[PDB]
Amino acid sequence: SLTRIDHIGIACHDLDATVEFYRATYGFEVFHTEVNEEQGVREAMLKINDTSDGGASYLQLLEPTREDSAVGKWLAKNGEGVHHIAFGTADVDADAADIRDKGVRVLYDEPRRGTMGSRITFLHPKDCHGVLTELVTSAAVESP
Amino acid sequence: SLTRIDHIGIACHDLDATVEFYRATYGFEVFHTEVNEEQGVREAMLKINDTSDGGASYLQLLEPTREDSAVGKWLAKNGEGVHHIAFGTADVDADAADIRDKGVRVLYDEPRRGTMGSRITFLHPKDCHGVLTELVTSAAVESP
Ligand SMILES: CC(C(=O)SCCNC(=O)CCNC(=O)[C@H](O)C(C)(C)COP(=O)(O)OP(=O)(O)OC[C@H]1O[C@@H](n2cnc3c(N)ncnc32)[C@H](O)[C@@H]1OP(=O)(O)O)=[N+]([O-])[O-]
Ligand SMILES: CC(C(=O)SCCNC(=O)CCNC(=O)[C@H](O)C(C)(C)COP(=O)(O)OP(=O)(O)OC[C@H]1O[C@@H](n2cnc3c(N)ncnc32)[C@H](O)[C@@H]1OP(=O)(O)O)=[N+]([O-])[O-]
Ligand SMILES: [Cl-]
Ligand SMILES: [Cl-]
Ligand SMILES: [Co+2]
Ligand SMILES: [Co+2]
Repeated sequence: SLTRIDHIGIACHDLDATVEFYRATYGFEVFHTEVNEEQGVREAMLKINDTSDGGASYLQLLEPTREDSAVGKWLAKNGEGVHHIAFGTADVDADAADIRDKGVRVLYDEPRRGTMGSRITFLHPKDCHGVLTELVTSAAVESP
Repeated sequence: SLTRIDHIGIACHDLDATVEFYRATYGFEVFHTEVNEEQGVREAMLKINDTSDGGASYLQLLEPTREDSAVGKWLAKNGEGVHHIAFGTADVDADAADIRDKGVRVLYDEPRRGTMGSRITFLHPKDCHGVLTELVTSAAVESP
C-alpha cells in the first residue's frame, strides 16, 4: 500500500543556491546530500515532518549532473519547478506489480537505487494525468 | 514555523475522472470536496497520511470553475500536472509577515479562505525558484 507522501522532487539549475533559498526563507535544513550518476542528479533532501506510517516527508532538490538526463532535459524545456512526486510504501516491488497489472506504465522491471539506499520506480506521467510519480521503499525499515 | 507538507495541488481538466484514477490506481479515497468560487476551483482532498505536527498531508485535486482563473489559465498553458505545494503552520499570519520581510512576494495582505475553513496565502513562484508555494493554517487547531 502507498502509506505516505515521501517527497516532492523539485528541479533547479543550482542546487547550492536553491538549498540556501529554502534555508533562508523557511529554516529548512539539509538532511542528506548525494550524487546519483545513473539518474544524473545531485540532490539534497530537506526533512519537513515525520509521518504516521513511521516514515518522513522531504523536499528533494535536484540539479542535473549532465544535460542528457531526465532532469537536464526537463529543466531545458520547462525551467525550474516541481519535477515529480513520490509515495512511500513498505513493499515497492508488490505495489509496482499491482500497478503494472492496471495498465499504467511502470518504467523499471525491478526497482532501482535511489536516495539513502532506497529502492525506487516511476510511473509514466502520461498515464498519471501529467504527474511523474515515484514509488519508494526506504532502506531502513519503518516502525508506524 | 512551517511544520509539515500540508498538500500537493494537482490541476486537472476533469475532477471526477482524476479522483477515480487516484482511487483505482492507489486506493486513495476522497476526504472532502468543495467549490471555492473566489479561487475558481472545484477541489477534492485525498488524505495520504497524518503528520508529526498533529496535521495531515493530502493530494488536493483541482478543476477550474472558469477559464479566467489561476488554475484555468495554468491548465490552458501547461496541461494537467502539479500546480502548487502547500506548507502547514500554526500561524500563517506570522509566517507570512516574516517571509514578506525577506522580500519574497506574498500575494495577499491578509490570509484568505481555503479548504475546510483553512486560512491560506501564496508566495510568487518567480521568487521561489519556479514553485507556487502556499502557506496554510487549518481551521481545526492541531495537537502534535
Ligand atoms: C534518485 C531519485 C530521483 O528522484 S531521480 C529523478 C530523475 N529521474 C527520473 O525522473 C527518472 C524517470 N523519468 C524518466 O524516465 C523520463 O524522464 C520520462 C518519464 C521517461 C520522460 O522521458 P522522455 O524520454 O519521454 O522525455 P520526453 O521529454 O520525450 O517527454 C515525454 C512526454 O512526457 C512528458 N514529461 C516528461 N517529464 C515529465 C515530468 N517530470 N512530469 C510530467 N510530464 C513529463 C513530456 O512533456 C512529454 O509530454 P508531451 O509529449 O505532452 O510534451 N530518488 O531517489 O528519489
Ligand atoms: C483553495 C485552495 C487553493 O489551493 S486554490 C489554488 C488556485 N489559486 C491560486 O493559485 C492563487 C495564487 N496564484 C496566483 O495568484 C497567480 O496564479 C499567480 C501567482 C499570480 C500567477 O498569475 P499571473 O497573473 O502572473 O499569471 P501568468 O500566467 O502571467 O504567469 C506569471 C509567471 O508566473 C508563472 N506561473 C504561473 N502560475 C505558476 C504556477 N502554478 N507555478 C509556477 N509558475 C507559475 C508563469 O509561467 C509566468 O512565468 P513566465 O513569465 O516565466 O512564463 N486551497 O485551499 O488550498
Ligand atoms: Cl552514484
Ligand atoms: Cl465558495
Ligand atoms: Co525522487
Ligand atoms: Co492549495
